[PDB]
Amino acid sequence: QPNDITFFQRFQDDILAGRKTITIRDESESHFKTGDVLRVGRFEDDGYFCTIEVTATSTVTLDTLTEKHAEQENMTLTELIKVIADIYPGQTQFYVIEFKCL
Ligand SMILES: [Ca+2]
Repeated sequence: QPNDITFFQRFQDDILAGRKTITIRDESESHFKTGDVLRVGRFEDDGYFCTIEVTATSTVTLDTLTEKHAEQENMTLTELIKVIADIYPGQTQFYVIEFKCL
């Protein structure tokens, strides 16, 4: 059973505990959609750790990321923008995937 999506393992505990319920991705992962059931692995070792159900998707830009996006990331907004500047340098167009761990 291959993984459909991966996360940095520093997110694993937040996802399993339900503290992190969205992910913000670039055009590479814009194909996920409400109702998808996805096997999730760690980015570093591809260890499966959960199956998620996508509950909502939306587009977002750097300048329209909100406090509520940050809360759903278990982050402050300033922290979230810094994460995005590191993982998606120079990018401004993103896609929000909201999910629940099954
Ligand atoms: Ca940084």
